[PDB]
This record gives sequence, C-alpha cells and structure tokens, in this order.
Amino acid sequence: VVDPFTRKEWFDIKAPSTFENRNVGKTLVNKSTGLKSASDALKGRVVEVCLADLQGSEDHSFRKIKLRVDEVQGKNLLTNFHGMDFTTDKLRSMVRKWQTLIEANVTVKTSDDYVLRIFAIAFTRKQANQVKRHSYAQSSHIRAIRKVISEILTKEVQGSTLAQLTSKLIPEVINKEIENATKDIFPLQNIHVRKVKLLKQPKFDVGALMALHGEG
Amino acid sequence: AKRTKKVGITGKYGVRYGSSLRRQVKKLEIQQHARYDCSFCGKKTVKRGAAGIWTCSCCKKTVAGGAYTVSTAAAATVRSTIRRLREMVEA
Amino acid sequence: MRAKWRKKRTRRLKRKRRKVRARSK
Amino acid sequence: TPVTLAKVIKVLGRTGSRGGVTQVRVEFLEDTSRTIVRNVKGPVRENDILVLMESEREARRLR
Amino acid sequence: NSQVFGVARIYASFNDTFVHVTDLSGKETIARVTGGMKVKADRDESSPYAAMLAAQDVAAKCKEVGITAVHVKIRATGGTRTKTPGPGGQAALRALARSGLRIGRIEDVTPVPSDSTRKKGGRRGRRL
Amino acid sequence: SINQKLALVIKSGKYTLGYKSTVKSLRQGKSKLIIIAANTPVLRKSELEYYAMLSKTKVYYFQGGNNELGTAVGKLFRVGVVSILEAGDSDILTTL
Amino acid sequence: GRGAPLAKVVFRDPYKYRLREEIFIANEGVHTGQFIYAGKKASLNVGNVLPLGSVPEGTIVSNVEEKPGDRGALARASGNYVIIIGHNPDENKTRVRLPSGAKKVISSDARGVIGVIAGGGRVDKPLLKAGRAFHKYRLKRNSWPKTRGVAMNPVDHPHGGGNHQHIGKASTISRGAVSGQKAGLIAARRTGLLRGSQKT
Amino acid sequence: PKKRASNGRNKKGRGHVKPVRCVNCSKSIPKDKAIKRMAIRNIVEAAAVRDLSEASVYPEYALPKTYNKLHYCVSCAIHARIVRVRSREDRKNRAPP
RNA sequence: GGUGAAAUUCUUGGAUUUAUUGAAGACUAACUACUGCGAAAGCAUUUGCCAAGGACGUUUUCAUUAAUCAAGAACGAAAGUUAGGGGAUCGAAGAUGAUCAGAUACCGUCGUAGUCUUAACCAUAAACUAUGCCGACUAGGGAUCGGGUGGUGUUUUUUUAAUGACCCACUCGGCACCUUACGAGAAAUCAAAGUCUUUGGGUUCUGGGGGGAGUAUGGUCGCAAGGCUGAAACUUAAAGGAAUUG
Repeated sequence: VVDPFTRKEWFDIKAPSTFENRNVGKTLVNKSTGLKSASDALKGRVVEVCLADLQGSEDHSFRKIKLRVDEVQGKNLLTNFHGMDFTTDKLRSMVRKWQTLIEANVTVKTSDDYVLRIFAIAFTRKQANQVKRHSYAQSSHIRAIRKVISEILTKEVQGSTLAQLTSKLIPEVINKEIENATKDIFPLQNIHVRKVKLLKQPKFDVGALMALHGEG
Repeated sequence: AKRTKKVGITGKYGVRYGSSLRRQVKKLEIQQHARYDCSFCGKKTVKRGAAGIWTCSCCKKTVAGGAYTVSTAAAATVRSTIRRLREMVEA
Repeated sequence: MRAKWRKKRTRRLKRKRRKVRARSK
Repeated sequence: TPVTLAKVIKVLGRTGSRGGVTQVRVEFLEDTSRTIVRNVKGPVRENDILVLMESEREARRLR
Repeated sequence: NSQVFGVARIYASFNDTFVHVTDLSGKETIARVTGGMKVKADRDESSPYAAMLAAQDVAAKCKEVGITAVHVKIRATGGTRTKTPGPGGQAALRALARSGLRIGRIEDVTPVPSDSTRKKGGRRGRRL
Repeated sequence: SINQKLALVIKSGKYTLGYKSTVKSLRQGKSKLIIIAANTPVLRKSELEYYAMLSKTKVYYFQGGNNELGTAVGKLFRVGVVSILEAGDSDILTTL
Repeated sequence: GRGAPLAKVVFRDPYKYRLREEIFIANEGVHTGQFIYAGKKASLNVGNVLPLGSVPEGTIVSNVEEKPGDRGALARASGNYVIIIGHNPDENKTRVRLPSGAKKVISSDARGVIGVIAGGGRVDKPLLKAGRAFHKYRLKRNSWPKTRGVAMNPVDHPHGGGNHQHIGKASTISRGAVSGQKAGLIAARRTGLLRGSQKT
Repeated sequence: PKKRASNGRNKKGRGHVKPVRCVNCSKSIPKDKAIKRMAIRNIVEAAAVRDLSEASVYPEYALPKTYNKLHYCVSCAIHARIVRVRSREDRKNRAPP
C-alpha cells in the first residue's frame, strides 16, 4: 500500500581508475528526506565485484574485489578499496589431494597508515619426471617458504600505498617475483595471493580518493 | 617432624566448622598468607595488607590487586585485552 | 544371567548394603 | 496456458515403485536442440506426440 | 550494454529455499519470495517446483522494477550443518534462466569453517 | 644466542657484576658493553643510558629480569647490570 | 567498610599553585608511584580515565560514571568492572554492560578508570564465624544479627505467632502493599530454586 | 572372529586420531575409519548448461564446480548405498572401480 | 523453523534471509594418506623461546657399565569430584511437542551440571594389535618416511658452477603391505601366532569348567563416586571357540 519502488533512486557507482572499467553498476537508496538522508543511508555500503568485469579480460575471473562507498557527489559516488579474496571454486579447485599446501599471512601497516593483513597460498607440484606419486614437502622446507614469503610480501607492500598495491595485485607481479624468488628451494605451483584485508583506515584520505578518481 | 596429615595451617580452627569449609579456608589462607615475587624488584618479599593491598617490604612498594593473591584470573584477562586493544589503537 | 546389570545393580547392592551396615554399626 | 507439444526421442524404461510409469525423452516439436526427460503414465511408443501442461518440471526417478 | 546488474542469493536447504535479490551493494533488498511462502503443504516448502514458482515471481518483480542482469550467489545452510544445497537451487536457477532475465557470475559462497563448534546430535548421532 | 655467548664471555673474557662496580668501571673507561636487566628502575636505567652516551660504550637491554640475568651469568642471585670489559671469545661486542 | 582499597592520588591544580588530592577505587595492577593520566586525549592504559566515546568497542572499565560529571557511580565494589558493548556515534551514547549483567545506554562523555577493581575474590572465602561477620557488620552498620520474623511474636512482624513457627499466608509480598506488609519475598516474578535460564 | 585385518580402517601405528562427524547423522566417528567420498558437482545440472549458456552474458566465460568432501559413517554409508557389503574374499579387493 | 509426515516455539512491536561492524568463547576442517612423532593416553594454525628425542654418519669415547622385573614411583583419554574464572556451540538430569497399547525412549524445541581453563584429587576404558619384553635364524616382491653413499644422471638460471628438487641403484632404521607355505593352528588365520612330543635361548605377569562373584569380610588408598588386594556357602553339565549345511 506504499510500494517503495516508487521511492528508491538510482545511483551509479564509480571505481578507482586503476581498473579499466570505471563504471560498475547502480545501487539504490530510499528518499532523501529531512532528518534522514539518502547520502547518510549510503555512507557505508560495500560492493563485491568480479575482477573480470573490471579488467575487461576473461582469464582474471578467479578474483573478487571489495570496494567501499565513502563519498557521494550529486547522483554520483566514489568507491575505495576494502579487501580481496579469491573465489571458492578456485580455492577448492586448486587444493588437490597429495601435495602439501604452503600458506602464510602477515600484518603490515603501509607508508600511508592503512594496515593490511595479507595472505599467500602456494602448493607443491610434480617435476615432469617424478615417478614418486605424491610430492610433499618437509615441514622445514615449508618453514623456509613462509620465511621467504613473509619477507617478499612485507617488502612488496610496506614501501607503497593503496594505489601501488592495486597496481601490483592486478597483473600478478608479486607472486611472479615469489615464484622467481623460490625456484631454488621447492617447486611450488599455484603461488597466489588469496586474501588481503583492510583493518584500520587512516584519516579520510579523500584527496588520494580523487587520485584514484577524477579523470573523466 | 610431621604435624598433621591433611589440615595444614588450620589447626587453629580445630574440630569445629565442618571439613569442607576448613578446606576452602585452608586454600585461601595459604594464598593470602604466602609471599610472592615482586616484579618491581625481583625479590620474594611481598605480603598482603588488606583486600587488594599487596606490599613489597624490601623495596617498600605497594600494588593494588586481588583480595587473596597478587593477581586474579579476571585481571589476567583484563591486562591482555587492554594490551590487545591498545595495540590495535596504535596500529 | 547377565553381567553389566550385575554391575550397576551391584553398585546399588553395595550402596543399600553399606548404608544399612552403617546404620547398625 | 500455453500448452506444450512434444515428440518422442527415445524411451528409457519403466520405473516408479509399482513399475507403471515410463520415462521418455521428448523434443518440444519446435526446438530440436531441447529434449527433456519426462515421466509418462501409460504406454509410450517411439516418435509419437506428447502434450504437457508445463515444460520445466523434468521430474526424476520415483521409488 | 544497457543492462544493469543485481545479486540473486539462492539459499537452498532441506526445509525451504530462498531466492533473494539485492543490488551490487548488500543492504536495500529488492524482492524475495520462497516456495515455503508459495505453496501450503509444509513439506513442499523445499520442492524444486516450489523454487521454480519462487524464481518466477522474483523474476516478475525484477522485470517490473527493471533489473536485468544478475550476479548469482548460491549456498547451503552450511556451518556445522548440511554443507550442501538441497533440491531448491537447481530448479530455481533453471527457472531464473527460463524467465527472460539475465544470469552471470555464479560462484559458490556457502559458509564453511575452519573446524567450528560441535554439530547437533551428540556423539552417537541422530540414530533414528 | 645471547645466553650462549654470555656464557662464552664468562668462560674466556672479563666482566664486572654489580651496579657500583659497573659505574666505577664506566668512569674509569675500562668497559665497553653494558647489559641492563629490564627490571631495573627507569631512573637507574636512564642513568646508565646517560653514562653510556657519555662514555660512547654499547648498551643492551637484556630481555628479562635480574633473575634471568643471574642465570645468564651463572650466579645464584640477581644482577641488575653486568658490564662486559672484553668478551675474550664472543662476537657480542662486534654484533648487536 | 570497603574491601576494595584506595589510591590517594596527587594531582596538579592547573588554576592555582597547589596539589589537589583525589581518592580512587583502584583497579588491579596499579601501584605506588604511578603516573596516571586522566581525561579524553589520553591513551588507553590500566589506570587511566578515558571517556566512553574514546574507548573502542569492548573495554574493561571500572568506577564508571553514570551521567556526565557525577564523579563515579557504577561498578565500584571489590572486583567489578564494566564491559563497553557497542556504540551509536550520532546522538552520542554508548551502551555498556553492568556487573549485574545489565545493558545500559549511558552518556558518551561519562568517564571511568580502565581495569577491574582491586580486592576481587573476596567472597570466595567463608566467614566461618559469628565473630568474623560481627566485625564486618560493626564496621558497616547495625544490620546483624537478624531474628527471623517467624520466630518473633505476631505483633512484631507479619509472620510471627502460632504454636509452631509457620507463616500461614503466602510469603510473596507485592510492590503495591504498604509498609509493614513488605517484610518477605518482595514482588516476586518467580520463587523457588532456580534450575533454569538466566532469562535475559 | 576377527573379521578384518584392517579392523575398520587404517590406523596401523598411531593411537588416537581425531574424530569427525558423519554428514547424514552426526555420529562422531574417527577420521581413520569413516567412508570418505569427494563429490564435485557442476553448480547447474547436465540439462541446464545449454539453457544457461543460451541465457548468459559474457560469452564463453567458465562454469565452476561446487566441491565437497563428504565424510560418512558405516551405518549411513551402508544404509544409503555408498557401500555394499562384500564377500569374504573380495574384502581384500581394495580397488575402487 | 523442524520432521518420516507433524506439532512445541519465533513472527506487521518486522520473525528467516540480506548487508555493515563489533564482542564472546571453543575449535584448528580443505592439506588428511593403508604418512609422521611420542613410554602410552595422546599430539595437526603461524612465530618465538625452553629444554628434550629417535634414527642416520662416525679409523671418537668408556669397556660389561646389561636383559627382565615382586615391593615400590611417574604419566594416565573421557566421565566424575573440591573452589574459582569463564562460559559462545553441542548437551546426561529436567521441561515440553511428538510417536505409540503404554514411552519418565529413539524424533522435535529448549535447558542446568558439563564442555574450556587455572590450582587439587581420581587411576579407570574394547587403555584392543584383544598378540609381554630383550635376543638369533627361516621366503619372494613393490611402493613408503627419515639419514647416509654413488651416478661421464635430469632440472632450476644467469652459464656451466653452489645447492635444492627429481631419476637410477644400494644400505640402516620405520609404519605398513602383496603373494606362497617350508612351517604353526582346533580353525578363521599368521614373517610371527614359525624355528614344539624331533618337547629347554634370558625373564615378568596370567588362566585351571560354568555360575556364586569382583559379591562377602578384613586391609589400604579416595572429599565422595570408587580403586587395588579378594574367598567361602551352595548350585549346574555344561559355558564356550573357529568353521560347514539349512
């Protein structure tokens, strides 16, 4: 008897311009009223997006990005980075029977005071003539791999910010240097960064939000 | 020699009172009348003064705390959760 | 005749039996 | 209700508890790419014409 | 590309199905009906036919408001429960395809622990 | 670690134990390393920090109490501060 | 009369060159000769006096004020403490949980010491003795011994009388009874031995 | 009579392994025992793949698979036909088909 | 919701779902095996400390310092029990709703003690590999973990080098396995349950038909529940063990 789809508006969200598809989609609020604003009901939304749709490719579809609504500008609103996971089909589809699973996480606050807790998954693999059936790892080796992965993640994040982090996590260059950095201990297929998370935001940083946005 | 088998410091409570309550007061009298390790001076030199008051008698210090020991389980959880949340404030 | 309720009826046997001997003694 | 015509592709075999319901795959008589498994009551030969009250049930083995 | 996206969460369970539509955000839901609110038999609440009718009416409200292409998230009860989708989600997603809407980006989401709390039934089980 | 190489110091080189002898050696310039147990009062802690800033010696906060430092020097009592004159064999003076 | 001991704390008066003194119901861990920081912009230690807006969600604070400025009313007895529950930033109120399990919504500018009050664990030791309870009460107030109303006379209390010691009318006294009738179980929701839920 | 030389299933030289809950009835059965099957499904069934590929944007993208590793107990497995009881000799026939 | 189908209950004071954020506790799945480690009970997140430990290598060391164990001691799953601190999920007792000829039972919704932990008892299990422990010999095989050795072997790349991984062959130790029986067995079955009337390598416990009965009572331990020690009266011709046919 009220029918609120005569009330819900249409807002077009915009992504940081690290991603080639700046446009994503349109969310909806109820009416901008006195004492209760549509901007106020918009202040805290989190959007999950398939990184295939953002990058315009198809092979990159195994990832997902969490954007955070923080500012709105006149039927237009800007999003900020909040977290990254893989998708569950890919995480399970990697995890095989008969190989150890090297897995590590580290907490680090960046140059700007975003702290991030950042994860890295790598497996074991065969080597092209291995007649042994399974190929596990000694756990002292998995200790060495966690050490190297902790070093390389804290080095390739701590001296940067959200923008350079995004530019590193899109084309898979970190795990490229990881694979290249530990050919010399154990084989390790499927080296990946599976989960990054924002924990503590700095002060509101909306100038760097325009440094994401604002070109177009 | 051996004074008593199982009553300890509660020969001052005699044949009275019921053995159960003499158990609880045996344990808690051991606690509130035993010395403790002063972390401020590294000496086993503490005693109790009142509920809460724990004094170190060599380095002449005082510290508030549990009515029968230097610290309780509740205060252990309190110091850890304050340390956690203060760290994430720092972060 | 059967042994686990030899057992629980045995412990109740000993409970009733010990109480009544503690009455008389 | 837009009733659905169909045409028998091949039978599979009489199932159900008492045995008296066959399963046949049929093509919708206008969409040769779409055939579908379907429970039928009586006796079904090949290549004949079925009628359906719906097209999107495709019920399963019965016991 | 004049098609706008939404999210269809399909919660399949062995008592009921849920077909739920939100925006690209997570608050401000669009429209949800269930087979359990569709038919009245209390055991057909998780029927595939029930999820088919629920998907049809969610599609009706969805095309009436104008949402066209939808990211699908499908899941079970999960946790220490069943882990696995019942007879709902399959027929629901087929009916959502046969509706006339647009479906993309299906990935399973279902909540699953790193070894949660005890399951219910108590060590010897739901021995019936 | 630090315990092994401190045991190596007491084996080979030379030392002094105690606060008064430590500050006496530090005025006299015979010492190079000052090791402070972390349960020293902050006044005496920062006092020996000031004397180390005067004397250009190295200083290191032994992570524990003076009981742990007494175990680390092989004595059955507490040492608030232990001053390494020369290690003899340990590379502690080179590292850290 | 308390068990929870106190800290005579020496502050500096910012407006006149003197030493104004204050008495705190201490927490655990606080000690002689401790620098103690009070107010909003301070950092969250054990011993400091943050307000509830500037604590985060979920912090153990004791001697929590109830309304802004009234110098401490909640959670002050020997071993108590108030968990912060969860906020509402506009219309600035903070929800706390109170040592009776209570969920209260108090002023965000209410202060409080951080920690749990010293002298915890007091009531785990049996009194054992009329003598012990005698000195506990003769340093509080004259409410010990208590003679039972059923072992007085009928004139002295509504349970007295009889050739036995029994009461007769039901002993759950309502709230809309008058004075002189309220001596018993007062306006009871339920009686009897609680083999049941916390019901909150 | 000792029916199995493997007693159930394969400890052979531990002691205690952790127990695990049957999917159908939540019996806490130890993990060494307790029929394991790894079942994967496509999220859609075999008859709807052409339907969804006909009614999809983003042409020829992927089609992912639900994975699940269903644990089962003896009672639930034999009751629900994952396992059949086998002859005295083919008990040693350790081969899956 | 929940079920075999239902009802108990929760819901326009918005229940279930959605989203955001936080707290609280236990847990440590996917890796997960006919793999490891530990005296066993047992132990699966990272990282650090703390001390241990098996095996391997050894042209080191001492030179019988041993094997097995009555009394004796340590540890000892879980349930218990004594007070705390927690106490989320599951949850004996209890509540109901079902199912029933009845259901104080399985099924449903909750719910205390518990679950968790600190300090202290307890000392038991199908603690089961139902196979004492140390030794020597007796038969074929392929995978496996840990260490070693060799290879005109492979690979990583920056270039061969340094490994590290992989491959081939051996060796010690390890959890197992697959075939045959020379053998053993009452037999299922067994590389030890073999090397036994053709009877003896060192040694510790245990059983002597079934019930009675782990009861009696004496003793000791335990807060208690109960532990370890432990018969008799009388009764009965069986109790049984692998295997065949129905």
